[PDB]
Amino acid sequence: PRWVISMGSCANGGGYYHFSYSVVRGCDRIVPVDVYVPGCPPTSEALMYGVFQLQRKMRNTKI
Amino acid sequence: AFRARPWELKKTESIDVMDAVGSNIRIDSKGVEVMRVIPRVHEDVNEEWINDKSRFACDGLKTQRLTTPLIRVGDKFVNATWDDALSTIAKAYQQKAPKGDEFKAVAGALVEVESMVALKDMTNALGSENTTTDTPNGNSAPAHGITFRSNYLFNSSIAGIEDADAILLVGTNPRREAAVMNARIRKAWLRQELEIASVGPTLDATFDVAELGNTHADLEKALSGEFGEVLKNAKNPLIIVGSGITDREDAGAFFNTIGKFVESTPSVLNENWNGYNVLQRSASRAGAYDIGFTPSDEASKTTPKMVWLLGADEVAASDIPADAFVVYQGHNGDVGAQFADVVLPGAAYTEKAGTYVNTEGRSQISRAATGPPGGAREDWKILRAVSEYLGVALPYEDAYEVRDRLAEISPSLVRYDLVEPTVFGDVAVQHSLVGPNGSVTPSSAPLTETIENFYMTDSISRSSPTMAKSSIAFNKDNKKNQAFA
Amino acid sequence: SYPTNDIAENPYWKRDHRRAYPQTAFFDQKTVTGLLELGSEATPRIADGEAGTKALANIANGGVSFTQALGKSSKDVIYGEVLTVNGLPPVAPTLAPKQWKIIEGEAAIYPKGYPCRTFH
Amino acid sequence: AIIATAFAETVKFSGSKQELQKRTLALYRQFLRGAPTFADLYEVQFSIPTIRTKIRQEFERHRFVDDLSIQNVLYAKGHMEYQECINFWKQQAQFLKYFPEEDDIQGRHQPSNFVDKFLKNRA
Amino acid sequence: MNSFENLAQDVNITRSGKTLIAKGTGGRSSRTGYTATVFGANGFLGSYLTAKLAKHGTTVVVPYREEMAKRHLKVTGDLGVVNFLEMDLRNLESIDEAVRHSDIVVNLIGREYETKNFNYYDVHVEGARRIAEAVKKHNIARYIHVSAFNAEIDSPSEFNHTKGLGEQVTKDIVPWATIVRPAPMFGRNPVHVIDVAAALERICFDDSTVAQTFELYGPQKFTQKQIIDMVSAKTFNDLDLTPMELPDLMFKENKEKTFVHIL
Amino acid sequence: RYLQHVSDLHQYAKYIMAALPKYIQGFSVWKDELTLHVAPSAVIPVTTFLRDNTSTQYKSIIDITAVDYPSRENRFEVVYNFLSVRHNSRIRLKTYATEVTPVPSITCLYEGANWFEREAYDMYGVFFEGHPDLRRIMTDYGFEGHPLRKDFPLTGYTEVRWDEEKRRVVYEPLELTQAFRNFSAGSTAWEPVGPGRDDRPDSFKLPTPK
Amino acid sequence: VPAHEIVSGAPAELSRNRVVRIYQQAKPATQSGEYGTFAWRLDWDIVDVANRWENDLIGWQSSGDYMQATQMKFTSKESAIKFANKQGWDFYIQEPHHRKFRVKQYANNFVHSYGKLKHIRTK
Ligand SMILES: NC(=O)C1=CN([C@@H]2O[C@H](COP(=O)(O)OP(=O)(O)OC[C@H]3O[C@@H](n4cnc5c(N)ncnc54)[C@H](OP(=O)(O)O)[C@@H]3O)[C@@H](O)[C@H]2O)C=CC1
Repeated sequence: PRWVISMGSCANGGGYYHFSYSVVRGCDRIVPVDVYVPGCPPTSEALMYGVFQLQRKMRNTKI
Repeated sequence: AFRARPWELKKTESIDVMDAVGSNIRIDSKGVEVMRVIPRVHEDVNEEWINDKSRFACDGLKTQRLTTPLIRVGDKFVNATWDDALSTIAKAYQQKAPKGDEFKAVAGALVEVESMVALKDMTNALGSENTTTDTPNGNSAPAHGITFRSNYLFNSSIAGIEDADAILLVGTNPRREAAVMNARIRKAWLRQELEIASVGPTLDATFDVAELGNTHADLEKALSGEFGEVLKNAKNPLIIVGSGITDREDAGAFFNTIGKFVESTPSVLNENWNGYNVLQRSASRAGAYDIGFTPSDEASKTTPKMVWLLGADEVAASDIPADAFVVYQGHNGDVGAQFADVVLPGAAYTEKAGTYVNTEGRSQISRAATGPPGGAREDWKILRAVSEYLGVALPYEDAYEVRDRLAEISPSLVRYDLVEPTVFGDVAVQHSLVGPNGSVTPSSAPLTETIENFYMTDSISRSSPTMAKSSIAFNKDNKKNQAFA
Repeated sequence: SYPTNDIAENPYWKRDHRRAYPQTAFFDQKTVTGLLELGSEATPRIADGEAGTKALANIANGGVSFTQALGKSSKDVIYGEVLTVNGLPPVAPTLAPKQWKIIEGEAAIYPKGYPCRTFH
Repeated sequence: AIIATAFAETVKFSGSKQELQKRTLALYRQFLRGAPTFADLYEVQFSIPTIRTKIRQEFERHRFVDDLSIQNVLYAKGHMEYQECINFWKQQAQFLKYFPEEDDIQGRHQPSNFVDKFLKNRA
Repeated sequence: MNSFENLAQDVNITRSGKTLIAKGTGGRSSRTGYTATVFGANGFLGSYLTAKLAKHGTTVVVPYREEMAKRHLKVTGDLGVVNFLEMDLRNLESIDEAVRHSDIVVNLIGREYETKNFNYYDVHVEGARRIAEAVKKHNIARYIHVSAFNAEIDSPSEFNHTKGLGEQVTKDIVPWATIVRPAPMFGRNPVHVIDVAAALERICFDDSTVAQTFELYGPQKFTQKQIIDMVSAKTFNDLDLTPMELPDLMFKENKEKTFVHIL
Repeated sequence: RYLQHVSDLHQYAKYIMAALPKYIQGFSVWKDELTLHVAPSAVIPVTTFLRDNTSTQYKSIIDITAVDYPSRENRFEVVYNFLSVRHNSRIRLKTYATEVTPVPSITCLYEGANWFEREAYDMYGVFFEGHPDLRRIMTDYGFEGHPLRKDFPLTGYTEVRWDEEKRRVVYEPLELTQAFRNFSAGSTAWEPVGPGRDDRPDSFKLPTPK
Repeated sequence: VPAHEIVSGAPAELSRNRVVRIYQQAKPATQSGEYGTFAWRLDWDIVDVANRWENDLIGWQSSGDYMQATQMKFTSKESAIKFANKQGWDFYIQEPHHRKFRVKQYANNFVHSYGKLKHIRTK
């Protein structure tokens, strides 16, 4: 029963390095991600708020 | 309005094909659409000046195109699978079965040399050289030789007009046809001492013509009366001819007087420069005659069962038969596509790297700026694949092999942007004189204007609304266009 | 501040430093032979301004060599412009030379027994 | 870094073609001898003879190279590839870069004639 | 570069009359133009199915029952390719909504046991009656109904009986639907599951598979004792496929004296 | 000070060329930076002279790299950077190397240098003959190409995604959702800077006659 | 000419499918500067299907061609052509078109015309 959240802008859709040769354009090509926390350095404010949104999703699952 | 800032634009260096000069443009593209064209500089042909119709007809490049093949069901087309249309063509070839001299293949105005080579190869391996051009009186040989390239080219160079002394135009309006040529004429006439006279319709030039008449009798009277002194006296004259007389069925008697005068007079025709000159109106009709793209005397007599339109926009309803299989290959919808049973979407001049030959004889390549939109393809590859569904296996499948076959027809077309002189011009004037001597009588039909409008021709300017409002805004009926009142 | 954007007397070209940039003084194998034999704009060894350019042009074409220029060089040339005036090789030069103190007493940041010294 | 890694050799450039031929010979022997290790190590689906015929056909690709120093760089690149493969540095998704034609057939309509190229305008 | 080994051409017409032009070269970022709805794509065959289907850029509409079984279907397609919207078999309106813009549509809704909510009659003939009545309502081209082997209309088993019933009802209401019957399936005679999904994608897109029942059975026939000892109509040849063999798939003194041991 | 010091640096480098005429082709100074212009078979003796002389003891490799100009027949130029921590001085050493010919490695002298040499190897494909552990670093293991090289595009040739079928990541040719749009097309069409003055001292430019 | 297409790590299709073009950039007709018209640009002719196409969500100009935004600058045509055939590409050198010298005088703006004026300057 697993989840993943994607912190930052380099980890979703490539980001600052989006046109580089040696980069994966976001971890959507690899892992199925459930919440995105955008921001290039997204403040601990925004990361924690992403975690609260993800906890709501986990509880509404009731697996 | 400008929609793209010039740091966003992608510049592409191509040739214009709307006019016969083949002037240099600069295609600016955001990436699927084309924003503008701007004159790249060339020392000889256009000298940083570009035509109006050359410039503002990128509007018709994106408004009424063909993005899929269509098949006529009866009073209404449907769009189709590519295989559907291209098997429909083979099935109707097997049904009609033209054995020979019944597959008409007419080209049109702005078409690549390589597409004309593909079409001509497909017709001649088919077994029919009913291989004609779009102009009225196109069904015959154009009363001047495919032989000896200096018959149908602009033989003194375009640079040579700067050296001209006293020139006369027949059957043309250089203000309309090849408008950059008029900037060359007026530049020469203003910098030096020149003498113009004109035979044809009463034209308004920028410069100062002298009128001579509206009749081939007026022509012969003018060549015998006072210009056998002027053209004989002149150091570097040139005699210059429209292609609107090849339109006329009485063309050959009009070639007789002028070729006999050039053969008689040794100043218009000598060693270092030739001065018989003609104009064209297209980028292809000066390059189609390099290939030999002309019908035979036997081919003009029959009625075709299967008509091929390649471009071919100014055809009439009477020019094709009623039972004919009339497949169109072009890049936008037009009168020519309205008659068709199958239309085939082709790439326009922007979307293909094509060879084009001007009136001077320069072979020049365009650069493909963007891809053909939706489901259009390149022009010669469509013929290369329709050949496979017929019995014709065209020997090439690669663009370099197209270049080598193109060298085999004539190797001054794989040599680009060089102008060569001709040592055969003296022989060519006599060989162009002998043919039409006594073949046809000069009738008194007055010399009409070659195009009724500048702004609406060549299958792109008909589709663009820029030309559609610029034709009615410049009609010179209104008080704003006229200088007085 | 204001003296940069005064309205009376500010031509841009006086306070201009992007255009008054230095160029890379690149020295060939051959222009150093020219420095050893022609001389210099400080100490020239060339008279006869018409035959000067002729004496210049063979070196500019590859007439003499550099080992030949060193063999033909006098001791005054070698001790003036190759070596130093005392016959010594020059020291690898540094822009702002740094002389070191060692702070030792109670002004140090570690007393005796800790191994860190606090140089200056 | 004083000591090198395990299977490395100092990159050194021969002046003759026969010495290079001896070195590429010993090199093919090293790949072919280490080929049973790669099937265990990278957990491939298939057989050791397919690894061996691939190593062979990757030396078939550069059989007719004339220039000496291009053979030299080609030997150095081949030794670097052996070096990565014989250890666990490459992973099993970069080892299978070498076998794209084996793992799966992508579907119908591999175009052969001009018509099949042309129905999807040379793909 | 990646090519459309999916397609036969670049410009294709569907049966209903819509014109579909493939853009660019085949690959993840491109769009084939087809819109596909796969009922049951959370399951075991539908996962491989819209792995192949959303690989080239067909906009896959995935109807889901549970929010957590669907998540690994997000990484098989590009931005905007795979699209999730919830539905239930019971609520008509969600079936109506899920097939509004589809070009092709498949179901693999198949359950081998009775629940407290659905018996065999409820998921196989009656759910298929429901969604294929919606397919007839919207005139969607190319409907495909995957069924079971041994799908007889009248049988002692209720599963096989109701699979035959679902076939007959969907053939009754839609004449142009195609019903495919695969063998037993072994993803990781029986047929390998990537072969079933390859066969289904080759069913999906061409003409002249219409109203044709298909048998998708592997090369050589087995018994259960033989399988456990190894562990210890139109066929594939219509659509130019060779199924993989089950046996090949089935796996898927002195030196010590001169070393040192106590240091 | 600074005018005197740059005029002193000129003279030091004139001495360095005169001490080793067989190996040093040129020297150029530009603003308290000294570049020594050296043949590729001339690397090792000049670097021993830079390590070993007491006037010239640089002792410490800082960073080395290549730079390609594709418009020259010898494509890459391999530049070395040293730091005399005694004399508080920096020095620079440029050689050249084509894609296929080498330059010899200074890892026999400088112990830090080998890691730098294989870095410049992976970025440029420039060879260091005489080097243990020459192979790639800081790129992908199966990566084909040399990235910091003008024929190599920006986004590269390949991209990575998880194929569901093979249950592994697969490597595929490049497809973008948004194409790269360089805005370098749209630079100035007037010359942006002048030629600029010189910092050559009067002693080291050629005399005019008379 | 040493064939360097096998050493640069580029795929085969970049050497055996695509045509490339040498050109000097023309002088812009809009503005009168000439600074960008001295270096020789090496640039790839577009491919039919993989140039650019509109995205369905926003309308992003997605591409499939990967050399679409690469250009090179060379000093001379000879360096450009030696690099182009050293990497094993098929070029097309486009020769530059300069302006023609013509003597200008400000005293051309008025001369005594003996016949018809045929022109009226304005300044
Ligand atoms: N050996 C085999 O595997 C055989 C299977 N088949 C048939 O092929 C098809 C796919 O094969 P297989 O992978 O085994 O089947 P699945 O494991 O995929 O069946 C489950 C899928 O169908 C959905 N499903 C079942 N009932 C319902 C329902 N009332 N409402 C919504 N969804 C429902 C499930 O929803 P959810 O995701 O919520 O669970 C799930 O998506 C099936 O129809 C099967 O009958 C054919 C012959 C043999």
